[PDB]
Amino acid sequence: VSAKVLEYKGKKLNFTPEDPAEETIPADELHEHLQKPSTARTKRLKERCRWKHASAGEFIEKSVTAGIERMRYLTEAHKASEGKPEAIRRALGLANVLNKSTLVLQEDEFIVGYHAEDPNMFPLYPELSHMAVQDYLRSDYSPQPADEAAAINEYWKPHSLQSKCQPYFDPADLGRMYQVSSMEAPSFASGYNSIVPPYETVLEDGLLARIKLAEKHIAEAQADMSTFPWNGTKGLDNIAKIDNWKAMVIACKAVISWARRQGRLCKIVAENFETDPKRQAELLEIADICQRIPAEPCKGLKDAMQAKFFTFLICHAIERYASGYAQKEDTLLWPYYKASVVDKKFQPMSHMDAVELVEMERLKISEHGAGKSRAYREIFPGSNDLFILTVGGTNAKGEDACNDMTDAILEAAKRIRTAEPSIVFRYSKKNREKTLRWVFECIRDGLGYPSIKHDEIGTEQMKEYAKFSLNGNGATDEEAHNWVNVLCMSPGIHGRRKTQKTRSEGGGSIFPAKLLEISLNDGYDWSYADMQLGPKTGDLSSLKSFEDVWEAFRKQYQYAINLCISTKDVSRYFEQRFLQMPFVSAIDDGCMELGMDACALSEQPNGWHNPITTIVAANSLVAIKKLVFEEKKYTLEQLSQALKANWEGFEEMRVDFKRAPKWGNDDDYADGIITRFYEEIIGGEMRKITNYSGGPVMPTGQAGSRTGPTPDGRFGGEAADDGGISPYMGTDKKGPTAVLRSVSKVQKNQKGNLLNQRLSVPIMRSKHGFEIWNSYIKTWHDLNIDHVQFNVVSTDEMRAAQREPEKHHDLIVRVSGYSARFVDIPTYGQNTIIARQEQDFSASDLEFLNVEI
Amino acid sequence: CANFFPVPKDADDYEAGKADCVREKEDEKGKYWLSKPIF
Ligand SMILES: O=C(O)/C=C/C(=O)O
Repeated sequence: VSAKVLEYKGKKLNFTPEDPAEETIPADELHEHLQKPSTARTKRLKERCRWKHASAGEFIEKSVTAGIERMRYLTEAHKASEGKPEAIRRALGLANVLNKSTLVLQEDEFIVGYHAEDPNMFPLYPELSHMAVQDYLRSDYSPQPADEAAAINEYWKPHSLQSKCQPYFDPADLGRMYQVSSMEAPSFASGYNSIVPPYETVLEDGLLARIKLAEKHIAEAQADMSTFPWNGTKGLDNIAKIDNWKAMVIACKAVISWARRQGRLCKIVAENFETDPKRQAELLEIADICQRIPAEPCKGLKDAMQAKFFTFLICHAIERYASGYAQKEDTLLWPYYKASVVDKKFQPMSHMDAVELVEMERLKISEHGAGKSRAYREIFPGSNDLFILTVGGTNAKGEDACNDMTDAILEAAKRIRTAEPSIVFRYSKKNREKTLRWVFECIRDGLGYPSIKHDEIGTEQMKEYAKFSLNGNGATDEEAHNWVNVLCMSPGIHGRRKTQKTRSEGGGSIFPAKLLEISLNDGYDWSYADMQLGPKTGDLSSLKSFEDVWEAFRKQYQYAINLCISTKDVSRYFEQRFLQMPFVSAIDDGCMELGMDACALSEQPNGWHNPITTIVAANSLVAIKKLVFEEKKYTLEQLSQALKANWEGFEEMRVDFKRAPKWGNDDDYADGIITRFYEEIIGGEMRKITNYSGGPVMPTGQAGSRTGPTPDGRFGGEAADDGGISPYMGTDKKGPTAVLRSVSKVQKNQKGNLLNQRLSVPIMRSKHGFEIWNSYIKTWHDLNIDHVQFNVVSTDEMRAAQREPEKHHDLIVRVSGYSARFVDIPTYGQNTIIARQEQDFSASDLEFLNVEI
Repeated sequence: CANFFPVPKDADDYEAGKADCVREKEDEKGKYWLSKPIF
């Protein structure tokens, strides 16, 4: 149902595929002929990949289950370390885990390492959420022995972060949050988390150097305490500093020992087990890498990749759980790519060798068993975890940051075709065409990534937050260009310093759609939770004029958002006191300089919260204002009765509300209300909150089934919200450019807003594909829109994938904020993807984008 | 399948009598090796 031909500027455009071989391949199985692993090795590694993704509450691979070794050795260390400073205890816990852990080496892999005792397993985190561990104990994936695991969880229960935080909130308030209806549950209750590791420090300095810095600081602090005359008001400050630095040393020494023991495993296998001489030599190379790295600075690309993977394991899995894969990978790896491929000074490599190495990275990430809670698996069907890396953008001078490492990263993604890790590309007008073409190759292949973030919008955002630095050491104007997405949508500093260390700083969701429901029912959530979800802001009779609805919502929003942030800052309070991260601290230049824990020191504020299903609440208010207080065709009681009846009757009434002006149609009346709602209520009331780091808290819109019937013409539990600031599914009816004009109207008090858009297959895969896409991106950027990501996949192939799943394994599509294999998503999710409007481009659309052919 | 490899006395993790217990395993995916610290 998409155009194959278009007349534009007196030129007839033939939307025929570039490669003539594509005309031969059936359209309903196109994406099964796109993968092309750079080597036989990476082809084997994909075929035998130990996938860790799950859907409908169970892992797709049968051997996937929880490990116990992390739980066991963390418990052992904690019992033994009683009485000692908590930072040192935490370091000792890490050290014991790393010292005693069974290590893993697999065939064919070059990047080595793992975070549990068995390559099919994932570790658990009793020190975080007792409830999360309890869930796994009551599942088919319980750590074994079950009795020991149960005893471990009971031991940790009063020590857990969850138990630390809960007493400082009304149990009724937490009960409301735990319903996950109007508010996402606080991170301390689920154990969910994120982090931006200071990789640059590890790769540049090595861990031995960090140990010597810490030991030097210890000596200086001890000397200060011994200096006459003693000053009790200043001298005691050295205690917490010394504690932190000693903990840094313990942590770093253990990571080095762990890495070297991993290298010893490679050497042992090469000399006693492996029979292939080619693999033997390779294992010995890897052994040497592990011996030097990360103890020493990296010298080449192989060093850097192994360092980065080791560091990822510690920061995201072993020291603590953290979702994500935040990093500026091209900029981070570039000096080591330069050493290896360009100058060939150390670990000489070809560009294709670099491509293969990135392929192997993507596969290792694909094998990474994530010990996130079961509840946070269900939200993302077909995925193992959210891994989002960032490339592109600009350097400190505002010049193009794109390079050949960027291209190697992008080609590897196009070749190996794995759902994870996803990629964010920071788009600037400065970005070279050579790299943009690689970006387009991935997108045109239907991968759903790279997702495009506005470079300037993120950079300015870093400058704005930097103003609120509590120690006046926020990001400089130059450092402001050094930013990555933390998870899906939110910008944050990357580098040796000032990076975000916890989801407590920013992250977490709130749901304006539900808050609108309970506004029209005295704070009572009848549709889902069946309880009092918010304040008794008055009955239906009290609500007079559209402002009362507009003002009752604010009261609900204020109550909800206040809990959303305070629960995060209370978590922060206890994270730095009982969940110290001395490894992360050791590799942060600020933490090392000041002798502070990673969660204590916060030089760059980055507070945010995610308003989700804002569009649904927005379109609902437009239909309320128009059809109740400006036409009086219906009363509040008639609407409320209809909503509670899920419009069993009132079918003409629902259509009347459905036909009301929507978002993403360049409709002046509809956009007028939604623009103010985004900037006055969603952002305005939220900005009034100051978080732990002394900065304001600003909204990050991104991504419904728990939302009851809303005046925007939605049936009960209808999950068809595209996400973020993107138009509701089937609401947009004036094309892509009209959608693009609506979104641009939101400019104030926002930190970010996700935009899903589906583009036509024949256009994108034609020779004209790149020109139109590049012009679209050009226009999107100049409209100052924060974000956009694309879906390039035909309905026919998805339908065929539903009928014969075993013939469409390599089909990858984009859902909310991540990509997944289509055959791994339940039918209901699949039908939701199909329902998304595939935007076609007319002559009028192309003229608006200022395209040229 | 349990092989013991005494930790070298110059290793960072060396202790008296410590060894790496290295076992080879293979399932439906492929081959791998496990190294567990023992005494
Ligand atoms: O942590 C979150 O909830 C979201 C993060 C992001 O969108 O970057």
